[PDB]
Amino acid sequence: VLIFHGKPVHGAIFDMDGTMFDTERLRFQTLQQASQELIGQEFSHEYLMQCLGLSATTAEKLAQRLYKEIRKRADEMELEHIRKHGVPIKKGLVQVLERLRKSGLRMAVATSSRRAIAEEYLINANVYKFFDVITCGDEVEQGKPHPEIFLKAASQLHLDANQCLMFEDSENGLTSAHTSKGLTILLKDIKEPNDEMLEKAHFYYDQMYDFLTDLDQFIPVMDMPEMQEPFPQSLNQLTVGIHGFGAIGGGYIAQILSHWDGYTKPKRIIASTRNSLFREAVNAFGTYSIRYGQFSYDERIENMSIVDSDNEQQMLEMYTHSSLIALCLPEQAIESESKIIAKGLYARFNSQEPLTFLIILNKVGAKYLVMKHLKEALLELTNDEDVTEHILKEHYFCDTVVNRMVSKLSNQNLYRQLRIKHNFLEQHLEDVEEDCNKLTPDQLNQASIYVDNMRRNFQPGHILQSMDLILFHSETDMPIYVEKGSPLLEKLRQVVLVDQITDIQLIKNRLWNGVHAMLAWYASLMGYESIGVAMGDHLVKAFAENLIAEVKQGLAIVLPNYAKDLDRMSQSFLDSCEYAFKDPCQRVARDPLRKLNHNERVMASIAVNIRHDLPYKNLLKGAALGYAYAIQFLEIEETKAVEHLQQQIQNLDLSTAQRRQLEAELVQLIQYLFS
Amino acid sequence: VLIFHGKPVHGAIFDMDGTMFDTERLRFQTLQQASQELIGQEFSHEYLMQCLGLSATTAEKLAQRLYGVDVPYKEIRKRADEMELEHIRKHGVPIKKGLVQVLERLRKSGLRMAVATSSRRAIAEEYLINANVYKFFDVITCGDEVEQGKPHPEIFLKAASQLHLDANQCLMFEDSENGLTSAHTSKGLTILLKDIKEPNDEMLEKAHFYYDQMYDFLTDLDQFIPVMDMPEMQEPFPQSLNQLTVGIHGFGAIGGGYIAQILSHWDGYTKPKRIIASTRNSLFREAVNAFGTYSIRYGQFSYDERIENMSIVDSDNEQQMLEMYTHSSLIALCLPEQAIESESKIIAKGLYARFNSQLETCIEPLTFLIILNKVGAKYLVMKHLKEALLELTNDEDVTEHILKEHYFCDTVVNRMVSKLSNQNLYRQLRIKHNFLEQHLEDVEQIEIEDCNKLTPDQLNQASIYVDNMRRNFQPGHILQSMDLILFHSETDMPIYVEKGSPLLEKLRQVVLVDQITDIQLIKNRLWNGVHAMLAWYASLMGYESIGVAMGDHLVKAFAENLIAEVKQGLAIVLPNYAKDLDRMSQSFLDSCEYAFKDPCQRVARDPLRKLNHNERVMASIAVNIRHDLPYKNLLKGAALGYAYAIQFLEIEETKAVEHLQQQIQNLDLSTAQRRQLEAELVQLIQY
Ligand SMILES: NC(=O)C1=CN([C@@H]2O[C@H](COP(=O)(O)OP(=O)(O)OC[C@H]3O[C@@H](n4cnc5c(N)ncnc54)[C@H](OP(=O)(O)O)[C@@H]3O)[C@@H](O)[C@H]2O)C=CC1
Ligand SMILES: NC(=O)C1=CN([C@@H]2O[C@H](COP(=O)(O)OP(=O)(O)OC[C@H]3O[C@@H](n4cnc5c(N)ncnc54)[C@H](OP(=O)(O)O)[C@@H]3O)[C@@H](O)[C@H]2O)C=CC1
Ligand SMILES: O=C(CO)[C@@H](O)[C@H](O)[C@H](O)COP(=O)(O)O
Ligand SMILES: [Cl-]
Ligand SMILES: [Cl-]
Ligand SMILES: [Cl-]
Ligand SMILES: [Cl-]
Ligand SMILES: [Cl-]
Ligand SMILES: [Cl-]
Ligand SMILES: [Cl-]
Ligand SMILES: [K+]
Ligand SMILES: [Mg+2]
Ligand SMILES: [Mg+2]
Repeated sequence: VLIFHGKPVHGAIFDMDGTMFDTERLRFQTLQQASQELIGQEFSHEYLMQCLGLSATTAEKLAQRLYKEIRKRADEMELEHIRKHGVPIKKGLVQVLERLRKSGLRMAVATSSRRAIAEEYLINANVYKFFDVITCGDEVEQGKPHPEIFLKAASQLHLDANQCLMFEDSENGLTSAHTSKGLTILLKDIKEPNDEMLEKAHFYYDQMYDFLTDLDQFIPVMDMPEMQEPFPQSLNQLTVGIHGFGAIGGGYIAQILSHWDGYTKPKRIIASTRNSLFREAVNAFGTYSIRYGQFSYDERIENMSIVDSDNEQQMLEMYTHSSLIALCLPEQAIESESKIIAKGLYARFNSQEPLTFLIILNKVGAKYLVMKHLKEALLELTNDEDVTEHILKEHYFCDTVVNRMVSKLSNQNLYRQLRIKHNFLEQHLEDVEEDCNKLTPDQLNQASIYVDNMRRNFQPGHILQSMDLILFHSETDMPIYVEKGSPLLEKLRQVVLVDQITDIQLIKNRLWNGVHAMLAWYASLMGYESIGVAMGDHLVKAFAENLIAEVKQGLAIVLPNYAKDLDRMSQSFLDSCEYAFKDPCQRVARDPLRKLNHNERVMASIAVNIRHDLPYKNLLKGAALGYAYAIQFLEIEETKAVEHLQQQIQNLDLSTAQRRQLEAELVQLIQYLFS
Repeated sequence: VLIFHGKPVHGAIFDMDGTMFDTERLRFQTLQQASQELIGQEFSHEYLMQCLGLSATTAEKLAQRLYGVDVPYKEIRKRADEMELEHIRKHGVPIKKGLVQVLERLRKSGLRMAVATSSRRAIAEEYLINANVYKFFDVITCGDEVEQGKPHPEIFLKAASQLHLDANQCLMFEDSENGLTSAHTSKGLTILLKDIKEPNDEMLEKAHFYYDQMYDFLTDLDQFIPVMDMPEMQEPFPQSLNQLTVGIHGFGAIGGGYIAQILSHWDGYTKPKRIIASTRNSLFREAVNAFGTYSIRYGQFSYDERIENMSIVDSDNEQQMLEMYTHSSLIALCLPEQAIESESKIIAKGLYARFNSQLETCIEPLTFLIILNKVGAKYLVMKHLKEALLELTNDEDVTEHILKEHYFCDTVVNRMVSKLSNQNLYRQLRIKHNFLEQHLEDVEQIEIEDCNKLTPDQLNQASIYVDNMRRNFQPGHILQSMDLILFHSETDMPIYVEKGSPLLEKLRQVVLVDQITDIQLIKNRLWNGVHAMLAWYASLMGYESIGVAMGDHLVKAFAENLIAEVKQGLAIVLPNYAKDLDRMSQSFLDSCEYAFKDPCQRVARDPLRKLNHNERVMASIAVNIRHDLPYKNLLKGAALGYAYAIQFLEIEETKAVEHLQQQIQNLDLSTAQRRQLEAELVQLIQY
């Protein structure tokens, strides 16, 4: 029992032609072209405008005052257009229908078109499942604008008309809906609403999507998804983007966008990568799976279009058509990719709803860096300060905090997977090598041809029922934390809106990412290649716990308001580390020098503890292990490591006495590790 | 924390070859095949059985003693290794029966799991990926990554330490002597599994638990892991497949639109790898086989439930129908009463073929579910089955053996389902074929770039794989968001089945009962009784369908008030089914709402038989009278029955009055209460 603007709704009856689908425009074209062939000259435009929401029987009566053979030819032309291009579905239909269905409303269709035509489009559009009963032009005795068709629809749902919502495009159908004494809703299609029409209608909207927005405030927002909870079955017409198909982009964001609002799912998810093996593998399979090792669960992500990042046309296609885009690149990529972001947003402006831009980046002040490089890139191309400041203030640029640890598969391990699975496909192909069922011989013979070439195309792909494409190892952490602003994010299930995200990003940097990097450097040098296995060692676990203690003690002084929550945050981190067996130390230890910057997850904590006279013994060891890892494993040269060490210690907000002691204590500890 | 024989288990460490995979028997075969090629004669079974446990050097020296010093053993062994990889890579690694069922139980129990293999990382990983069991393991400790191998405990001690566990917190699975010593010495709970050779007395002394095979450990493990709850609507099926086949004799409305869901859910840990379904409908058969799957539509929630791993066969084809009764662990008979007599011959030939079969699946007894909405349904099947077996075999001993070997289970189903028409299927096949053509116009409209940590030889070979994969898979990309809808079913989940078969004990969508009598009586009075009484009220008020009749507020009011009066009675008679009555009551009212397909006549057939003293209508009236409860709607229902008989069926009023008088006298009521009921009933009929 839905309450739409303080009115109790039990059902929802829809018109098909012009309200659900844009087939009313096509009938205009076909009836004109059909009239030309039969009776030489086209029909009057006023005749067609008066034959909106009228049955072929009712429309025939008007024609005689000025048809069956013309309409038959026009219907044949109309069908052929639908058989090629598909049913032109009004944007927001599938999104509306699902919300009304899950609200528990008894839904139906009341269309002037006959059952043979009505069911053909409803099945093609794939919206026939949403309706309990349908009323056609054949079923009704007295057609529109008589309310019989809408009364019969309400009666078959076992409800009264006044309890049911009624959608319509035409003036005749609106009268048919209004005279029935139901909650009429008018949607503009191919006629400017009259004073007569706008008075009858209880509610009016310019598009179907305008009603969806109004309805959505009465529809409940769904809660955080559970791990193995299915995605929505029904697809909307919205596209979404993933600027960087890597660990977090493919192994987390793709799940968030796949869950969406829980009513509908994006039609297409466009993901960008220069890794050709990953690109060609996904596009070949048609899907890829995220592996959750904890529960040995493979999560199949579908409707994925993997494109080249260098390919300009495909990247512009993302930024023009996508409702929401997620930037999933590291610091190094921000400067170069900002030019492709700028070119995409300028193409969106040149084209005819505001974009929601998620920034996934492990850095304090991540948005400042992205927005700085974007403005510089835009100004260089646009050469106009008026168009740039508009674009920057038009779209929602959102800071995020992602706690989920995700690992990308190596190209050797992806090749190993493809090699093993290709052998099964080859063997499957070697294994691969109607009577009379109350149908006509013509239908039976036609059915045989359909099933034969359907088997021919599908049968090789039967192996995909069991066979998955594993590209990502991810932990089971669901909720993503994002800034307030974007109205879209309010309705997304997996998104949790926060206020002071800067404070959370700081704790995330120092307490999580910092301890993660330092214990990974300690684990790497001890010979461990797995974070999960490394945390099994008493020394590695003790080191991480000692670091956590030193970091939290400093964060408590800088953020006393967050001091209360530090224990559960530090514990939540260790829990995620303890059994991270598939997460390699390599990817956690990557870019040591970047992480050893003066305002980053290591040196920033050391500085805080020095100022407030707090113990930083273990923090200093982690820094030494950072430079030790860089010189030994990555081979950067010692002279570079010192030039970095000396420069960052110079930038630290400390006294000259504290600067030289830190440099002396650190450089001595680095030499101690080597000899 | 899994409790196994009074010991807390936090981990499980498995040996690979001989424990998880049947690779020792494959190495047995390849050695014989390789010998036949080179030296001309096969290495004897007896020699190979003797070589089990011994080193390659000892095995070579033994071969030299038997087949001569110049026997090319190293060449035969190298060839045998090539034949092994060739077979494993194309046909798949042979997995021990029950392994995936065990691994899923240990994983969902929250155990941290590892592999302790003497094999090398490279070949060990490929095998685990090939089998698709790598997903279940956190770490893998290999023979080429330890100083001292088995029987030294290092490999099991290391595997345990990498899982953050002491050895004595882990179950350790092994087949070989040296491996068991390694596992035992480390201090783990040893599980010894017999592979090929009978283990010596010293191995049986060391082992904490011994099993003849994996499935014997699975049977033991089942005692310590729970049977899962009744599945909810839109709840996913298990991802992992077991090695069992199941049958649905009659791919009809209830067979394909309900039983398929129960078998797909299975125990919640795994599901059958194949579901064989029989039908004479060629369109249904070829269509499902072409898609490789079909979907069940649940109108209420607009949810399409995709049934995977289906194989539709011809009911006339013996070789296909015998393959069902030979390979299936559980079969569901989903036929009408009329087809029982004719199909009994195919069942007899099926069960007789199973008796004569020399395969391993046939050794285990069959679980036979009788899906039929008739009292004494099983005893109609068993009667016709006995007749058909005697007719076939002409051996009274073999006939009686087969009848007592297998489990024949009576059932009660509450889900209403309708199968799609061939007219509507052709309509769907035409529109779905249209989308395939549209999809195939886009595919026609490979590039692997610079060395991404790959050699140029394995860059070229990668391009061949993805190109070959794309050419075959791309046409079937449409199947992602495209369903072959063949059934429209209601949301009623639980199937009631007679307790007995051990195979039913873990099936999560099954409700086991010692006697079916109780729930079959509820089905009769609460469901079938109201359905008949409602159908009589609909027909007399000129409604072709129940679904349309519910549009009349009088009809829907009658139904809701009638189920209330019956429920009140059954609550006193069967207070142990209180929850089942409340559930079935609402499940019926939901089904009736939009029951457009099934007509009123079918359900309203034989009113006089259904108005008997011990039947769905009059029995409920008597129960309510004995316990002083309202029976005004049941009384109206009884009147509508005799009214329908006189109007539609054209029965004489004299016969109708003669009937109820005999029935009322048979009811256990007071002499006064008998005369009270008779007077009120005849009044409503004449109206
Ligand atoms: N995965 C995790 O554990 C978490 C990650 N994050 C943060 O999210 C972001 C995601 O990085 P992640 O995905 O983890 O690591 P990845 O290396 O997987 O980054 C993936 C994307 O970055 C692109 N990329 C990498 N280097 C460059 C470059 N030099 N120029 C252009 N594009 C480049 C890759 O392109 P190609 O595909 O061509 O390699 C890929 O598309 C990082 O900032 C990370 O810190 C936050 C918390 C969790
Ligand atoms: N759906 C329901 O309403 C419920 C069903 N049941 C019981 O389940 C049983 C089957 O229901 P349903 O599946 O709807 O019946 P269907 O007729 O829809 O399908 C029955 C199956 O039996 C086969 N079959 C039918 N008649 C014959 C015959 N004369 N000779 C040989 N084979 C035959 C059909 O073969 P083909 O496939 O070639 O037609 C089909 O596979 C019935 O007894 C019903 O009472 C129980 C309660 C609820
Ligand atoms: O953020 C998380 C999740 O807790 C980590 O998985 C980091 O991704 C890792 O510490 C490497 O950090 P970066 O190299 O990606 O900055
Ligand atoms: Cl939409
Ligand atoms: Cl390791
Ligand atoms: Cl570096
Ligand atoms: Cl199995
Ligand atoms: Cl070993
Ligand atoms: Cl039944
Ligand atoms: Cl029954
Ligand atoms: K079992
Ligand atoms: Mg219209
Ligand atoms: Mg072994």
